[PDB]
Amino acid sequence: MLEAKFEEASLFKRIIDGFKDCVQLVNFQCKEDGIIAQAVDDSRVLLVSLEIGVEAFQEYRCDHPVTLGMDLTSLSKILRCGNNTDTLTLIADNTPDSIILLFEDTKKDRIAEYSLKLMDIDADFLKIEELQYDSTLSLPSSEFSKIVRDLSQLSDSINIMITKETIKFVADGDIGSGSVIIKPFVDMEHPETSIKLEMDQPVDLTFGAKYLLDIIKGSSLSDRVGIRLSSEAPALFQFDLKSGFLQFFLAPKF
Amino acid sequence: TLSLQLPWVEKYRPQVLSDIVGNKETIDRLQQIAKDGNMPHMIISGMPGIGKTTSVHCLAHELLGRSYADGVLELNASDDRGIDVVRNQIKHFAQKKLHLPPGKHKIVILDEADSMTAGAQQALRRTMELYSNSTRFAFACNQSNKIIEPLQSRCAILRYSKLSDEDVLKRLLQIIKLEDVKYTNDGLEAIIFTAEGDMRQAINNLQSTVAGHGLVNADNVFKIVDSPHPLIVKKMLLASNLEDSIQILRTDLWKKGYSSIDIVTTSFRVTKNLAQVKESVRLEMIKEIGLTHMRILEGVGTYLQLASMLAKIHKLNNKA
Amino acid sequence: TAQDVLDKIPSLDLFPEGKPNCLLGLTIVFTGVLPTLERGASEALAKRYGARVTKSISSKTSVVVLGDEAGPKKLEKIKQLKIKAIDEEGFKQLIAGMPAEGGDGEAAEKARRKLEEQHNIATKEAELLVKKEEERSKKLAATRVSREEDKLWTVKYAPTNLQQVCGNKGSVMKLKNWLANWENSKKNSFKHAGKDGSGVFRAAMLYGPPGIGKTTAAHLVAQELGYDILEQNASDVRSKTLLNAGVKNALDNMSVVGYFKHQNLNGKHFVIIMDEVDGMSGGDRGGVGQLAQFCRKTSTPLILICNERNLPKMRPFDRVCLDIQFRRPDANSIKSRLMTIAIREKFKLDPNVIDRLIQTTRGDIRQVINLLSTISTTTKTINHENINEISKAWEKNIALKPFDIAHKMLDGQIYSDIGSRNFTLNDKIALYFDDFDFTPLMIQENYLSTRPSVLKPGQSHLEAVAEAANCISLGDIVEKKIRSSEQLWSLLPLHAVLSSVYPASKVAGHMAGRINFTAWLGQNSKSAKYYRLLQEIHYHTRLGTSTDKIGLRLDYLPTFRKRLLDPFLKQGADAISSVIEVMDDYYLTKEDWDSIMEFFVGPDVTTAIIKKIPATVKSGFTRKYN
DNA sequence: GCAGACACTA
DNA sequence: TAGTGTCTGCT
DNA sequence: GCAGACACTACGAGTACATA
DNA sequence: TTTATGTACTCGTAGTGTCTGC
Ligand SMILES: Nc1ncnc2c1ncn2[C@@H]1O[C@H](COP(=O)(O)OP(=O)(O)OP(O)(O)=S)[C@@H](O)[C@H]1O
Ligand SMILES: Nc1ncnc2c1ncn2[C@@H]1O[C@H](COP(=O)(O)OP(=O)(O)OP(O)(O)=S)[C@@H](O)[C@H]1O
Ligand SMILES: [Mg+2]
Ligand SMILES: [Mg+2]
Repeated sequence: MLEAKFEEASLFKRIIDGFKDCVQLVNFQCKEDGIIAQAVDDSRVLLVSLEIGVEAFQEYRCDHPVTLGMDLTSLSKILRCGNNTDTLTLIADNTPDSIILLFEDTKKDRIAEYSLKLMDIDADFLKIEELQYDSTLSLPSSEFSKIVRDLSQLSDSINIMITKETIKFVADGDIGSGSVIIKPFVDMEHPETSIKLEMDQPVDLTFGAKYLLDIIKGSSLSDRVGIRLSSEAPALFQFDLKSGFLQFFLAPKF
Repeated sequence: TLSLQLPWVEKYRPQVLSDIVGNKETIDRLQQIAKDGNMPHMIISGMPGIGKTTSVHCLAHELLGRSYADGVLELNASDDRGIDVVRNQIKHFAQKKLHLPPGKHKIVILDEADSMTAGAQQALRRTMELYSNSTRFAFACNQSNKIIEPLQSRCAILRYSKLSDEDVLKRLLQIIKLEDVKYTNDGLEAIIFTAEGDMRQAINNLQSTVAGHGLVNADNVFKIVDSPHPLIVKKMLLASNLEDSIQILRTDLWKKGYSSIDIVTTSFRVTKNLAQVKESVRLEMIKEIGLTHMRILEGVGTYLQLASMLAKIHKLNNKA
Repeated sequence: TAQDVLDKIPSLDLFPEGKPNCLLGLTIVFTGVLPTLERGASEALAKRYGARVTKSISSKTSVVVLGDEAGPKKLEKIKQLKIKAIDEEGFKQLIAGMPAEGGDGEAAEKARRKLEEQHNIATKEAELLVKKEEERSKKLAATRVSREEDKLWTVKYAPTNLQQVCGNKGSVMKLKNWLANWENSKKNSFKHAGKDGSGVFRAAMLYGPPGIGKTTAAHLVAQELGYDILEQNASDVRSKTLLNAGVKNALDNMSVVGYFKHQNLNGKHFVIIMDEVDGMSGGDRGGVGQLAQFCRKTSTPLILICNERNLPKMRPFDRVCLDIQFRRPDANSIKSRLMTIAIREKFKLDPNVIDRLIQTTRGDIRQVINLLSTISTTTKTINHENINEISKAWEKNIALKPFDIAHKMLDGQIYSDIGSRNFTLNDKIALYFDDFDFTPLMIQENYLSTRPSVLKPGQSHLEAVAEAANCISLGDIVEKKIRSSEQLWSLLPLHAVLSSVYPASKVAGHMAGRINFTAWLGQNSKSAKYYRLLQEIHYHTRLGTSTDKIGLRLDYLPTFRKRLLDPFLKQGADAISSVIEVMDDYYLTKEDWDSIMEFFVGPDVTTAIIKKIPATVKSGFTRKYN
């Protein structure tokens, strides 16, 4: 059935190492479009969305849509056994109890064929829905990650204010402050180091420390991330994938 | 070095639920569960050697022989059981997706579960509550009082009783025809008397008789293994004359190489389990026997202490 | 007419078969012992014909079966109310003489229609799930075109809604009223509660015996109101660190699935459901104090489910939450539910058997369903013949509490000739070993507060008390030997006998007062504290005093009272300097002054003397020292 | 054992 | 709103 | 090459049990 | 709760080593 030949293993390893920290049991859905995975953590506060297109696979082949719900601890343990130049290849049989993933080396001697048992995760339908967001600001993912880490040096107090049409991060905490004012991220020299805000009357929002701390751990996939804010809708931090997309839904604390 | 033949205990272990003898009602219930397949969580308890874990293994084998290797997790006291090494493994096994026949479920056999930590049982409570649709549990312990109350609530209690002489005799004759060994009825009754309901003890004693003498008679059986010391202690405590008890003690325990502490503990157990005499007499005997036990434990272990204990037993029995 | 037949029976003023369900609508109370059937066996035959067997004698009681000897309260109650009395000889002819259905008596007719109503409601709900089963099967067939009957009975027959629960209706409604009015208390800043008083309590608590439905009730109340259930348990760690890193951020955050599940007004909130609070087996590394901090500060409804509340481990939960107590439900609701289950499962059990099944299992409904599922595999007829074997095979050996252990141990029946055969010595040893850490203390506390019934001929009560005290002292010696450097823990059964079984077997009978908790723990703590203070003041006055701590209390301390309190009494504040001069001489502080006064007993108690001293006189003494 | 509260019935 | 039947904590 | 970044073993503190 | 060793368990922390990266 499923024969999803990746070109190599680094991107998949980065994806798993990114979203493995928050959720513990993801449910992959196999479709001709690609790989769809929606995961909710144990606190029911953060949601993880995976969309990987058929372009991101070398030779992808799916006959029937099969549900492959696997653990992330065991998947990480298996994927720590893989090199970088090897070609990861996900294989699933008919009505698969276990998913077979194998690495092919360019040395042409080494075939490491690990079979991973599949868990029985409850069948949850696609709860995703198109929503309009009040604030939509984007910056390079490394810059956002380091700024969020500086904000999270303090306990839980994060504040974003858009007064005077300029973005300031005046954060507080239990002892000390994290009021790191960021300059307007505009640079014609580097197109990736750019900023873009959709105003729609923004005021402020406060998140949790571990929430964005786990959001920023997936920074390896995309150069820049579009941070989205909505008043009555779950938040969105969508990373850009060459063949799909990766967004982390979140509910802002009240 | 020469290899060893398989012991008769494990060579003739039953593989189906029809070969196991003893509690007919419990085995019939197990066979009806076998036919239906919807096996509930069960706790199996009894004194050692009456067919507890072999019945669980036979039930699992007949339920899913093709998947015994895949969907049966046999954790036990030899394996490391704790809070995390149990919760992680059992949760992974219970959430594991394995395709059974419609009436079959994965079986988690917790053999020797009376030694488990209470927090492990607390986690097991929610494990069984959540994943009862896919996996089923099967405890097997000697003492069922160690298992916490909620687990016994969320389980089907199956109590095993010690086998009567008829069932042990039937199994002994079956194994004798299978092994083709000569025997005498007196030797077989001696083996049954020595076993005291334990089938494994009966098999061990029969094999020892066969391999040491060849003919299963009373003389050979009593040569290899002695009469149980609880019985000799019971008849020592119940004797009429003090001289009779003194000589029984000396000859049958002191000259047979029995430790004084063992004799005192056996006397305590017999007097606790003794029935013909009055309750207050047993309480007084236990009090003075415990005084003697304290004397033995402090270091004074001699024949004189046991003789004095017997003298006090008789001074209590003759009513001053 | 049952009443007409009962009048024809010759009463007393000091066994054959019968028609099925012939004692219907008849109340039976058993007192004394019967020559043919013992109390348990006669009660089985009393319930064999649908007769309610109450445990207490009443004015509305119809007939009482009289034996030989029982509690004096029953003997005085029967005589004054002139209740009908029939001996065991009349019981045998009662079975044959009474026709089926209990006749047309007023009590019998009322019992039958209630029993028919119980069967009627059983049949009404029997096809409710059957119609539902046909509904889901048709829906499942359509989905397949465009697993059941292999499930645990405790799961498929789970309460669909709050109306399907059995018992604890008041507790369930209390929880529902607390949950539905949590937002109202949130608006009022948890200051003033309502008539029930649940408004001030931010979080509710559920505690009760296993199998009665705490988890199901909490989940159903959460689901009905539309809340999102956030549940934790013992399967995952709940120590301080991951509690701070887990649900701590969920106190004021909503469901990400809550937005995507939507009219619902409570669909985007959390109801924290911590089942098995007893699994936090940690005094410091455990999360019990952390959960207390959540009870202090939480912006969302929170619910706890445990089994026993009174453990010292769970002490910080004393006055924290709306304590909702569940209990063993009465046999009628379980009777109706089991009738529904039996109708739906095509196996039949007699309706009177359900009472014995509940009595055997001690009000554990889930274990009752497990018993039914296990028995129904091969034994399809649960009736009068199999009930005894089923009960003695599935009896639940629940460990007893210390008070129940003391009450059971000081009974004169179990040390009688007939009583001890049923309750052997090993049973008493196990009864001790249930709570061996507390049992000797509970025996010693109230072994002389009971009226003995096992007195030997010519032996007074005081002699039995003396023998019991001697054996308690011997058991104390054995206990000291056990808990010492040698650690002779193989000697435990001897201590069991000497400290609980022998002392009780001499003074057993009926308690004159009530089962009292041991006073040795509190007095021991007080003595340890007083020893600590004695050491502190002794080493404060160590210089210049050639006397140890024992001689300080016996000799020195009575003299200090008449140098440090009598000037306050005979001349008041005029001797403020002299008292301070003596107090400063022995390096005594102000704290030591109050400590010395509490060491006195009898006629030298200074608590009243200091109280009578005017506050103006005492105020100056403190200020001058400072 | 001594209350003490929760029900069913009156 | 008031009699029983029965489960439950007393430290 | 050097400084983190990680997962790993090891040590220490605390709780609980000790006859069927 | 006291109880006085020894065992077993659980957790938390501190070092200890190795792998990524620049
Ligand atoms: N009822 C029985 N029928 C046949 N063989 C039996 C029976 N009971 C015990 N045996 C034999 O006893 C041996 C081992 O018995 P087990 O069932 O392993 O003992 P057990 O019941 O597990 O007791 P413990 O508590 O585990 S020591 C095997 O050789 C079995 O064949
Ligand atoms: N009041 C009740 N009425 C009907 N069925 C019940 C009732 N209480 C329990 N049950 C049955 O028992 C099953 C499990 O009950 P639970 O609510 O899990 O017991 P519990 O109160 O949680 O006790 P624990 O948590 O095991 S100590 C349910 O699915 C029902 O089948
Ligand atoms: Mg075994
Ligand atoms: Mg529960």
